[PDB]
Amino acid sequence: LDGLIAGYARNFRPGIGGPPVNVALALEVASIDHISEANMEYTMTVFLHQSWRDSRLSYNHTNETLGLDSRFVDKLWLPDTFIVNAKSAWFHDVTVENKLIRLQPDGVILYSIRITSTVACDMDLAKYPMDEQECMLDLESYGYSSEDIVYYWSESQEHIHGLDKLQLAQFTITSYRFTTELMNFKSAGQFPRLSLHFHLRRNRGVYIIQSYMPSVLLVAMSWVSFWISQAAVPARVSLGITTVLTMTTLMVSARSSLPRASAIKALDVYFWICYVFVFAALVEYAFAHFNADADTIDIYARAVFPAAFAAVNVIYWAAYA
Amino acid sequence: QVQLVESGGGLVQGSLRLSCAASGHTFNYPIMGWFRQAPGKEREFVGAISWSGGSTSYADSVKDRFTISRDNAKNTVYLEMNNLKPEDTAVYYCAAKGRYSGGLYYPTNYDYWGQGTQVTV
Amino acid sequence: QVQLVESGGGLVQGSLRLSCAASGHTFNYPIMGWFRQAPGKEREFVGAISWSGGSTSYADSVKDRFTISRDNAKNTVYLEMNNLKPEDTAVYYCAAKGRYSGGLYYPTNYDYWGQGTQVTV
Amino acid sequence: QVQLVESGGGLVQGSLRLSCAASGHTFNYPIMGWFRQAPGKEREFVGAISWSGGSTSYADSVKDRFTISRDNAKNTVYLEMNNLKPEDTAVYYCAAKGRYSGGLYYPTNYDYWGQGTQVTV
Amino acid sequence: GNMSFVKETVDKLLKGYDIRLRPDFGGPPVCVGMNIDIASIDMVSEVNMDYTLTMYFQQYWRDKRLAYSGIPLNLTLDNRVADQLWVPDTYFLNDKKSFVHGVTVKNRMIRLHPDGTVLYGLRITTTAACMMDLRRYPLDEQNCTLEIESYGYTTDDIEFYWRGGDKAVTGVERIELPQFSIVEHRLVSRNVVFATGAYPRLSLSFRLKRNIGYFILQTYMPSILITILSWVSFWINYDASAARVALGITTVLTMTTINTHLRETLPKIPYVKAIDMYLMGCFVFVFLALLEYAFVNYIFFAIDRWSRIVFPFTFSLFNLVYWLYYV
Amino acid sequence: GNMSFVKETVDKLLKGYDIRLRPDFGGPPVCVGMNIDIASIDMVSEVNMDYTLTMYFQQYWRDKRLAYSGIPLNLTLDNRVADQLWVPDTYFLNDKKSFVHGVTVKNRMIRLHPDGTVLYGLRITTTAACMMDLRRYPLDEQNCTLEIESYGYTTDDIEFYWRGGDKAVTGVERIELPQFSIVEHRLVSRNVVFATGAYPRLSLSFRLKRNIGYFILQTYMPSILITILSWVSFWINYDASAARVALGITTVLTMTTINTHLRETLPKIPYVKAIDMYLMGCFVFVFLALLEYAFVNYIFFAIDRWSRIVFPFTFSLFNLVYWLYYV
Amino acid sequence: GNMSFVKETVDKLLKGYDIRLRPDFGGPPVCVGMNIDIASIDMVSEVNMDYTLTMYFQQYWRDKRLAYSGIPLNLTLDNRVADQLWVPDTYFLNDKKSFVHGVTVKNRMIRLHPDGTVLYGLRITTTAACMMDLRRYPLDEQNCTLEIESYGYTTDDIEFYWRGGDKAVTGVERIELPQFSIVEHRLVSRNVVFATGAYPRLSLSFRLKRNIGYFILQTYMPSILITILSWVSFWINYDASAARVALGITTVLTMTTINTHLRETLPKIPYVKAIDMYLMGCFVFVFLALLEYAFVNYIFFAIDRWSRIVFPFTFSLFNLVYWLYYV
Amino acid sequence: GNMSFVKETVDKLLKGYDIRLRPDFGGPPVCVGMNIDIASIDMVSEVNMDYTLTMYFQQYWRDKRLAYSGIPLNLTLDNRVADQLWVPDTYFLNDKKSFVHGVTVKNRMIRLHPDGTVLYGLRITTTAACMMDLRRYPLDEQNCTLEIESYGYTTDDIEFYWRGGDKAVTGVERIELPQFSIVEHRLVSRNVVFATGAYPRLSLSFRLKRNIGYFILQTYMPSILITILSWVSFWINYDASAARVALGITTVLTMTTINTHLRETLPKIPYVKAIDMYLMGCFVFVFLALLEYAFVNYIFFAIDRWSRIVFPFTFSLFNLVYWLYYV
Ligand SMILES: *[C@@H]1O[C@H](CO)[C@@H](O)[C@H](O)[C@H]1NC(C)=O
Ligand SMILES: NCCc1c[nH]cn1
Ligand SMILES: NCCc1c[nH]cn1
Ligand SMILES: NCCc1c[nH]cn1
Repeated sequence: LDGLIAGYARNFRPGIGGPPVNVALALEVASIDHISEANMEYTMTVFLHQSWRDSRLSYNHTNETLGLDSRFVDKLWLPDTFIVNAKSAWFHDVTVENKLIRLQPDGVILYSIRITSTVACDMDLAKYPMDEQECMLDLESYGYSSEDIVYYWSESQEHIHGLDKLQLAQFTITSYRFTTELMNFKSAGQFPRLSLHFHLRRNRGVYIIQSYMPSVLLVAMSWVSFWISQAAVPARVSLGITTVLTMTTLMVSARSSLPRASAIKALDVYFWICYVFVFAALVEYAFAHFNADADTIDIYARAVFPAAFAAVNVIYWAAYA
Repeated sequence: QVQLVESGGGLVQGSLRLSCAASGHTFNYPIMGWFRQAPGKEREFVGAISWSGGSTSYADSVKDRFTISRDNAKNTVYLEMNNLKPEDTAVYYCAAKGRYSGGLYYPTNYDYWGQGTQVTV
Repeated sequence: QVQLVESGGGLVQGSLRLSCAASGHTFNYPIMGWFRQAPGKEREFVGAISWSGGSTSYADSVKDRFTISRDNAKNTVYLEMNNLKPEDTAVYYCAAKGRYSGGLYYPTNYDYWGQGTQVTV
Repeated sequence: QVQLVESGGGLVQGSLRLSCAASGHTFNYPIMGWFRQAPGKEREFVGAISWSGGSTSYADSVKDRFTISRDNAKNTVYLEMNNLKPEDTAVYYCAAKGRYSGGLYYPTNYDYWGQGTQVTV
Repeated sequence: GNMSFVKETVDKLLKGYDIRLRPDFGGPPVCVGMNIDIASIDMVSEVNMDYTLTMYFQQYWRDKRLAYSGIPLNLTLDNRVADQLWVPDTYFLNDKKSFVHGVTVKNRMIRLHPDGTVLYGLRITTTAACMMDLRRYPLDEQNCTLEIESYGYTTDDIEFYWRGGDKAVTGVERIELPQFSIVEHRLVSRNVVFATGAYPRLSLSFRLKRNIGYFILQTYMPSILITILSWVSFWINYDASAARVALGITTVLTMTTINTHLRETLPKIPYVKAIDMYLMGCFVFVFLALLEYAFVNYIFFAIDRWSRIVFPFTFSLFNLVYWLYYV
Repeated sequence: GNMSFVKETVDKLLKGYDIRLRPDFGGPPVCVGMNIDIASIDMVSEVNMDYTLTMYFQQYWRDKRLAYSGIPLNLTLDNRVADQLWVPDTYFLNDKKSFVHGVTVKNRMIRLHPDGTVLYGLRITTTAACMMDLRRYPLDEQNCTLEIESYGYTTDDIEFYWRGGDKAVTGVERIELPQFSIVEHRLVSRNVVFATGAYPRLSLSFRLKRNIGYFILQTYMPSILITILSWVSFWINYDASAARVALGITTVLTMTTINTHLRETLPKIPYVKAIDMYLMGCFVFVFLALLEYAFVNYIFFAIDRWSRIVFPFTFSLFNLVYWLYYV
Repeated sequence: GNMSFVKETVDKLLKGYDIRLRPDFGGPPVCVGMNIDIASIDMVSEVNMDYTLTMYFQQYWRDKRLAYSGIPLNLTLDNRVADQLWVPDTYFLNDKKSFVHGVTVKNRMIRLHPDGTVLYGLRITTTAACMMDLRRYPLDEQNCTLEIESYGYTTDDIEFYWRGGDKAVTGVERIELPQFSIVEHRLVSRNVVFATGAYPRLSLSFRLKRNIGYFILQTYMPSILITILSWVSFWINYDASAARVALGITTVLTMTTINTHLRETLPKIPYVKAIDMYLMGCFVFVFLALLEYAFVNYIFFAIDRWSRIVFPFTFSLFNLVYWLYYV
Repeated sequence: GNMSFVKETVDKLLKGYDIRLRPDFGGPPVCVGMNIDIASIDMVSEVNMDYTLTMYFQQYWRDKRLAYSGIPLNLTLDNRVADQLWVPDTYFLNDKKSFVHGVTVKNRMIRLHPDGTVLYGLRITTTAACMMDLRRYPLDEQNCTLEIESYGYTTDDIEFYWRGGDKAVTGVERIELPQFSIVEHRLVSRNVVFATGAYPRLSLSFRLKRNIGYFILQTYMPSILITILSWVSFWINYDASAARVALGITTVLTMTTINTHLRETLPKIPYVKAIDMYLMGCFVFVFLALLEYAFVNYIFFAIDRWSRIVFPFTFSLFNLVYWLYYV
């Protein structure tokens, strides 16, 4: 191994001044830990495999691959692959640097590393929480243009991605796609970009049930005032005010979950609709009390309010679903 | 400062249940161990158990024969010796170990010890 | 964009109080400085004060003789010159400095300047 | 700025209780120390105590004989000298130390000192 | 006692030593024995579905290149000599973030043996992911594992085994989790096949049983008291419209606040937990109580006593069915 | 295509090269051209008065010691060669915490040119402090700057300039802040004098305009609804003492909770914000409404209708004056 | 004063020096004396069951390989020379995260002596785990320890002792914990046996007494005031159904909020704390008060005065029993 | 302009240079002059009792080993040359966490002089502990210090002094704390004696005065408004039992919530703050108001007007005494 390293120029790509180095790339997604819509980011741990041919390291007399450790990595030239949309990333170095270099007699190098990266994912919360999000993972050479390094997904990518085996607490990976953009020119020269697109569908279950049902029950609580006698002024007034205040606090608390969210979410729309009904119920009794200062109004409201709320619910659910 | 008193020995030809009552700062010593010392032989580890969680460990010789459990209400740890053998003739002690005092199997790691009951079969 | 107008000079033989009124984006320029330029001599730093907090600094020559304070209601910084000396004969300017523009004592760090009042004793 | 006044000395042949009253910025000086200086000998550390928490330290010579305690209501630190010996004939001072002023046993680390009471037995 | 002689012996061992090549390179795989001395399990997080583990990780293997003769002692060298020696590329497959303590020096031990056996110890604090089934929460039982695998060397080059059999992992009794108890631990050895090849695998798993004591005081008891509070309205006269309506409102609002707070302390799972079922059941009773008075108020402009015997009886039946199902 | 010839050329360049000495040491200052490609502005924090910026920082200078002949190509070398080359000591004056990405390698680019020109690129994520004037919050406009300066070399040794003039900074359109919009950006070049000497300065500044859409839904609308809620008491008969008093209490309490929550999301500034003025005004109206009924209750043991026409009229006037002043 | 002569002396010492070998390798164990100068205890966390400690850690040992003659001075060398010298592998067994300060240089001291004695000082900030018994919280007393042990060298190769006896640890008076007071500190030296061998152990322990002043104002006083507030209902006429019922509801709801808030600031322990018992007792009194009026309302459609003398008397007895038991 | 000549001169200086030995080793102590250019004070935390400081730390000393002749210039070298030069072991005694900025290179400056004078500058962000007396909070005045000391070298080997006298520290006017104002700063030089020896000490202290503007709006004003709200019950007729009781309850509950929230934003100190006294006083008035109606209700089954003149008069007297005492 010392003979091969002797005379090896680390600062130069193989065939400098010649055809660009063809680097095969493969991904093995291990997990997707966090998917934060508040921070517009997701955390992914992946095995990154890079394969290329370096004729300077071709050897003789041996047909067996030279399985080498991470200590030999610093001696060789490596592609400067970086994640374009990574907020932060780092290597796993316990108990040692999780790096692999397997050298073949023809000069083909297999380079595998285990990295965990926090990747920014632009999310549209218009239909939140009934929203489906798409997140990307862009891979690109930082300093070498298309004249020096060319990337392409390896043939084994479709079999080792492991995205089907992933289990996500709140989302479900519906579809995934491996795209190659050969027409990216950021600053100087063309930089081929390998992108991994996967679609996340937020799970609809008890999570959405927690937000919507109490809002419905607050509206239901306001309906109960209709069956209460109009002479019970403190009782119906107290029922009206408490539901309105609870709705107001719920709206403030719900938006506080995503502090930097200057968008109209479907959950926010539902709270606005619920607030109108609870506020109208108190106004409905106020009109009845003012008329007394009426009985038909309460009877009509017992049928109009539940019917109107059901109708607007159908419109709300049909549009967003 | 932990005080240990053990009882329930005697001589038998069978099933026997030793016991060990603790008192004092038992929080700083959450592990109780059982040791026996044959005449001339070095003191031998029998089994250990934690006050909280009931996690237990046993030696190979007494594995599947002796059972150790404790009740925190009485601060008592009891060793149930079943299927006795003539090799089980030694003075049985009760000991307590600190939180960061090391391995269970080594008697020198334990700070407070009981009087010791002689059992002969 | 900050505009500076200063007044309160004149000729005296005593206590004098200069003033400097500011207007515009004063938030981006929280530091106000006072400078005087003798004929032929380079412009000399007199004193500086922050708009917020009232922290002030003075030169050794004018230390314990000149006092600088400001009122944010009028956006005015006033220099009170007491115990005047014949060495205090120069054109007094008013200047504003950016947040990250460097040291106070160097006039080139200041962006906006006043007209300048001539004082002779 | 801390002012220290000590009293309760006199001459005896016994139990004696010195005292030291403090006033000023006692928060910046949370440690009070007691020192004695024999004629010709260098000033000797006796004991120290913190204003908050009552943590105390003593020298070997006065260990188990002198007791130091304080009451924050009166801002007073008192040294109770019991079982006196002829070796305990020196001028007793009261001192205060800063938060980051270093070790207790070194008098030069203390900033403010009392007048000093002469005790002879 | 001859330090120069020992220095010459060690320098001879490292002369020509190639860290890039494993012992018996190109030949039989090197067997690596592993033992773990657990120090503590600091945290178990349901929101992040991971646990923090501190342990003494020790590796045993024989390297004939390091064999020495004439010294009947085990050479305990400085930990900095590990940089000049070959060590297995052992990594934890399910860890999320791990490090080796380095105060006052790196928590690392190298101990050579005359036959070439090398002891390599590390004190590692690791955060390992552990997927949790919260359907029976907080009466659930969790199985958290720690996967140990070689990164680069396949089974043809390296082999793993628990040194000491079932006694390879010690210190399980040291685990003091306020919320969990260690029911059992297991040791598993197997081979895992990937695209790059087959790799040895060592697995250490714990079965954790959650303690119900905290949740009884925090969630279950307050929910019951609010439900009992709603029953007070039955003994209050129907003419007190303000009093009985206020009783119904406040109990319902308090029940909602408890339900919202609990779900914020857990991951946004789509399925219903056991505790959620209890809170939903308690919300039904308080909501029915307020509806009960509305029916009484409606007919007025015997029912109360009839309601007095139904709700406590039904609530007791609901509790009996709930606890029997989940215990 | 002759890698050996290129290797000899590069080895010749680095033979005798002294990284401790700047190009043209002791002579004219070296001009360094800078261009920034903004990637994103992740966060803008009012509490910490800082923003997070990710960008591609590129430096352009000529070093005749690195000039090579016979190769009509631009040598794109490995980023690890930057440790053997002189680079400007460029630092950001107003940054609070910054780092260079290092996955899978350090995000660094070195590109030599035949004439000796060196291109040095870095991908840097920086948190730069930005003092904010919150007097007009949330209708305020902020000017956040990024100061670029040399640390050790004065103007006699190094000079900075924006390479490309006003086009030196690109990617401003990529900035997608949910709460802000990039009104304008400016490039400033000047010299800053300290005690140690005069240093070159490059400044990049953005003018941010806050979006009012979030605050209308979160704070302004709930406050208005509570104020309208207090007006319901006027239509309620005066004999309903419990009802009208409860309406006054709850509106006042709800107004206080909104005011307290808002101030906790912002730094503890001593001056009054625009939003604080609106909340104080809304609190006055609800407090006066409760005082209005107390006056009615006192005289009883026409006023209500007179109060019905005043508060909505006064509140509308208050809103009209408030919005016109701050818009 | 001859720097060249000193340079030659030091170069002679490090010529042939092997950092991989401990002093007297293969012979008697090297005795290492340790002193600690405590700087501060920044935090004590009940939720994480750990404390943060900053200290000056100093180690004393003699290495005859570093003995020098002809220089009647103690050589205070640069801290970077410690990388070329053997140092003990001292680590803290119960620490969770520790580091050595490195501004403006690494907080490290090397001071040689003519006889070969080496003084090695480090400023270390460490977070050490400390299991806490919260049964008597907040009137509890805690014993937090700091375990010092060698990682690789057994008792056959190294020995630890507190240099200076009981005076080895200083700066205990510097500890200023707002919530705790240092009752006592102890120094313990012993040997700990593991599977790999027997290792020396030094233990530094503090007994912390919690201050009750904060909890009286934060939790105890508000709970008492709410309980007294419930007693106001007894003096209110029974016909005021809305008033007395509202009094009972609000006191119960407020009591629940206080109980929930307190338990969220502490780890989810399964046992009942002393403060929890007081909150449960206070909840019983307010709940009984509301039940008392329901009984009065039921019989109506003397009891109040009889209830006026029981609850304050019983509550005073409950407080007397509670405080005597836990004090 | 002869780079080769400069390279030869610098190589000659570093040939035989021993970084392990201080200048004038074994002779007179080396005097180190220090200047600080404050950049900003980012945060002041009462809970953690510390502040974050960013500054340009510069050290001045003369090393005759680095003296050069024939070059009438000050050699501004690359910051990486500092690793081959001796630098003082300056550390901050009261810091909790500090670092040196390293973007795009380490924020470090080395500037040599013909006579051997060395200028060493560092941009350091430090978090220094500062014990605070919160008895007069929020009307308190704090004195936070920054202790500068040598770690290894005693006064016999090194000496510290503020270069420039009282003008050594600049940039104090740049400090923009929203909650504090810099009343004064002082420079102190002294010697501190430890067990290891006597060490030089430089101290930089600031006196901070808290701004009352935030606390008036956040805490003081809401408390007053609630107290005024309780006075409304006096004008309400006594027959409105539900209304007046509800008024008393809600004011008391709101007062408790404000008191609880404030204490959660501050460390759990055992003593009573000034703001706590005001909240306790406000709680007494609202509690007495509810007790006042209970007395009125009790006697019924003149007092109100008599109570109308007492509480506002007493509350005004309470405010007057409170503000005069703490101002
Ligand atoms: C391989 O080895 C042979 C025999 O030593 C030698 O002639 C040849 O140059 C080497 N390299 C290649 C590429 O064949
Ligand atoms: N870039 C140099 C900054 C500075 C501060 N003080 C002096 N110079
Ligand atoms: N310091 C050695 C700890 C240990 C654990 N297991 C064996 N040894
Ligand atoms: N700077 C030395 C600190 C110290 C503590 N103890 C002894 N010395």
